[PDB]
Amino acid sequence: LENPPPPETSNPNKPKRQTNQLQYLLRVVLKTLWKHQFAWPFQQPVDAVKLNLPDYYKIIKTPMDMGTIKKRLENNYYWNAQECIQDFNTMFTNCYIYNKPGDDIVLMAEALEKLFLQKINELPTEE
Ligand SMILES: CCS(=O)(=O)Nc1cc(-c2cc(NC3CNC3)c(=O)n(C)c2)cc2c1ccn2C(C)(c1ccccn1)c1ccccn1
Repeated sequence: LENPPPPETSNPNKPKRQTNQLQYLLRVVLKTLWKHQFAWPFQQPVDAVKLNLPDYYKIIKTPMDMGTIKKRLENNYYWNAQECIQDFNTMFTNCYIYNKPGDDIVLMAEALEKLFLQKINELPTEE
């Protein structure tokens, strides 16, 4: 099986804006998670061919990763903050679906998710 192409990250047919909350999501939320010790397996799409994980894309049909999220924020792909938050949540839930509870990768995702939820509790004021 091939890897699928990565998720779309730039679409000039989508309207674009900068907002307080989107700026925060890139400069605080993504930045804080990206520098974490456990961020590295989540910084790009799961490379199922390289890892010899042939069944990954047989069950994960909405892949997501922080590299994709970063590029979506840099290319003004999201209009609403919640679209970006939803992508982070998809990334965590995919990990909790494919991997057994308590596995190393799940514990890594759970550490990142705890920090993510703290930072989302400090989302700044909307325009
Ligand atoms: C940067 C993205 S990458 O694909 O290029 N690199 C990687 C992504 C994922 C990965 C695996 C998932 N699942 C696997 C772990 N057992 C089933 C999963 O869900 N995610 C989100 C990520 C794991 C990766 C790598 C590169 C090496 N690792 C190993 C050392 C790893 C890291 C952390 C925890 C467990 N194992 C590894 C080696 C061999 C096979 C699978 N993993």
